[PDB]
Amino acid sequence: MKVTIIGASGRVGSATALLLAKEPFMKDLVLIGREHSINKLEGLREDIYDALAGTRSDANIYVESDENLRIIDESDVVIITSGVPRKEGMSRMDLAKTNAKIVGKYAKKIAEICDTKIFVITNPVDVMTYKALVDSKFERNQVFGLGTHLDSLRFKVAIAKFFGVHIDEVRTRIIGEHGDSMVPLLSATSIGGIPIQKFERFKELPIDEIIEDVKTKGEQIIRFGPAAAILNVVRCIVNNEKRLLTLSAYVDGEFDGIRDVCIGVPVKIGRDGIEEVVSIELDKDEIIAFRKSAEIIKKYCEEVKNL
Amino acid sequence: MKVTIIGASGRVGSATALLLAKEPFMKDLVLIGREHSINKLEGLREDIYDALAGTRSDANIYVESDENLRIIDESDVVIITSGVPRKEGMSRMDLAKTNAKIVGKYAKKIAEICDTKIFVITNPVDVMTYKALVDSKFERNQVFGLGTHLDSLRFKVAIAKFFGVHIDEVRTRIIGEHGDSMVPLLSATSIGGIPIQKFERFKELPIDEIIEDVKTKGEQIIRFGPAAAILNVVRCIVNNEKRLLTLSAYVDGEFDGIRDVCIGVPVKIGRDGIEEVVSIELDKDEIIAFRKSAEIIKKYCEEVKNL
Ligand SMILES: NC(=O)c1ccc[n+]([C@@H]2O[C@H](COP(=O)([O-])OP(=O)(O)OC[C@@H]3O[C@@H](n4cnc5c(N)ncnc54)[C@H](OP(=O)(O)O)[C@@H]3O)[C@@H](O)[C@H]2O)c1
Ligand SMILES: NC(=O)c1ccc[n+]([C@@H]2O[C@H](COP(=O)([O-])OP(=O)(O)OC[C@@H]3O[C@@H](n4cnc5c(N)ncnc54)[C@H](OP(=O)(O)O)[C@@H]3O)[C@@H](O)[C@H]2O)c1
Repeated sequence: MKVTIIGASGRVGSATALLLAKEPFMKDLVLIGREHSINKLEGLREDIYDALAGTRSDANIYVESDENLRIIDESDVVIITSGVPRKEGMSRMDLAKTNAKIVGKYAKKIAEICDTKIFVITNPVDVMTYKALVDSKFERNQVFGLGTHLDSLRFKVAIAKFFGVHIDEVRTRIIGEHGDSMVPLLSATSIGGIPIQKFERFKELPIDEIIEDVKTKGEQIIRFGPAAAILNVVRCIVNNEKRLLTLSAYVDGEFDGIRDVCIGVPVKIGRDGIEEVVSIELDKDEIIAFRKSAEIIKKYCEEVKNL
Repeated sequence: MKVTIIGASGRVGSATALLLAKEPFMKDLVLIGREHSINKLEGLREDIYDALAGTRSDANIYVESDENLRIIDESDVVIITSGVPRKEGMSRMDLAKTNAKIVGKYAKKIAEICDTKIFVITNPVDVMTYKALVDSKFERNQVFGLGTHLDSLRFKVAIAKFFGVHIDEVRTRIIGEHGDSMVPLLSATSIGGIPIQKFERFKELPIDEIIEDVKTKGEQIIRFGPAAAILNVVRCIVNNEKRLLTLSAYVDGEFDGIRDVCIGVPVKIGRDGIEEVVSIELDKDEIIAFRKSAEIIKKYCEEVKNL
């Protein structure tokens, strides 16, 4: 497999690089950064080679600037983590427009070289995925974003802890915006396969407290972080696993009254990327909240669309 | 951990012995058989020691006849696999009474030595678990049987195959008798956490064909067999995992209109054995079928109770 990471010089990009390099299916790993980052990337490559020393890995690591993307040709997946993180003093719209220009430029440049899958990590992820889809002109199954995948895993841990059951027995998910308008799907939450609604303890679940925790600490490491979540999706693709993850994907009516937007939703993932957006009936409160979330995201998409 | 297997000279007993010996938590493994089986058991112990050669395992393997069970003292769990298998030409009642005398004698002899947990594998498992509970006079959380645990795993594989999703995304179970009166719990079957009823494909699920397969091939190896299923439960106990498996356990009203019988049911398993029988509302057809199944089992229990 060949993977390119644009934004490898950053925190999440460098962590992801280290994890991917250790994978048996990894053949060619391309690390892209701006010209002023080459020295740092060369340092990262040496660190990776040291970590791989002793093993029989035959993976090649490349370091290149973003001036000429010829090197990304034939990549199975291109991960974009370039972008300015949560600014201490700025609005989400300024963040959206600022990163829209970064992700959009890379999406357009990638498409000039080859057809491939784009995995967007830069925030606001749902909006950046949409912008990447628009500027690349790729098919809807080829562009997606981390979305609420890690948020849903965090929620899983919280529920398992509350019921006192093994983590494996809990399957849940959060859809919508990877932000304050996320929607926990209690109608699609099972414990040992049993609907969570069928437990008397469900009545005492601190849903509000738990969600508050996911909204503010959702991108933090779980005592497993963003890097591990990204590897999870990459493995699902190269191994054609067919899992029903929750990622930022393009929707066009799968959920009545929701179209022309990218937003966290259940999808079946495989070697062909988003092989399908799984549409199911939601409960009254969930659909209302989901529409609300989609409306918030649609506004940002409309504002960065032409940038 | 210390485990005793009574019936280790048999097919499932010997396979289980081999698997358990390789576990890191295994300290003392006791193999019990009738006097005429000692040579075969000594041969099995040599085979196990050969398999363990090269590793740094510090497990001790003991071979003893069933004349003096002093050796089982302090066992964390005693697995009983002794019994006559499905006779080519005989009724289930004859099988029940015949094995009732075997399992019951061992349950009584074990209780004379120490208090411990008894894991019953001999068929009819639901009836043999009940007989072991009655003759040992142990608490209801200390005696249980494999039940429909492996049947439920087989059902899981069939459903995952039909929907074309990763095995991990499917959680289901079958309750009732480990026999022809088993009851698949579609109301407690989720795909990616989503109720199976919410999929359009659910309408075309060959439930009848699949169940027929589980009823006749349920004890066969899955391309994972009985031995692996037993290790699964043992690991759940020693590691206090808190999984919601489906085992043969004593029920006393957890499911309205069902008591004084051992039958496959959802239970939370931990270091203390059956820490609780999970009672939940079943759909109309499931409860009717479950009561039917319990009535069939109750008849056998009443007939072997005093043996
Ligand atoms: N969804 C999630 O779970 C999640 C988690 C963590 C982070 N993120 C997001 O992903 C992005 C990166 O996070 P981070 O913590 O890794 O930040 P960061 O490490 O401090 O830096 C990211 C890095 O951003 C690139 N960059 C910055 N401005 C650029 C520009 N104008 N043009 C091209 N590249 C530019 C950098 O390139 P140079 O070094 O070349 O300047 C560098 O690769 C952020 O938008 C953040 O919100 C999302
Ligand atoms: N629930 C499941 O998934 C499952 C799967 C497989 C088997 N089983 C059940 O477990 C039992 C064993 O199966 P199997 O295939 O292992 O049969 P088997 O191998 O051919 O023999 C079992 C062995 O049974 C013992 N035994 C037989 N008659 C005995 C008696 N009168 N007193 C004491 N021990 C006696 C044997 O002792 P000696 O060698 O000392 O004579 C020996 O340990 C059967 O009842 C079978 O139905 C259940």
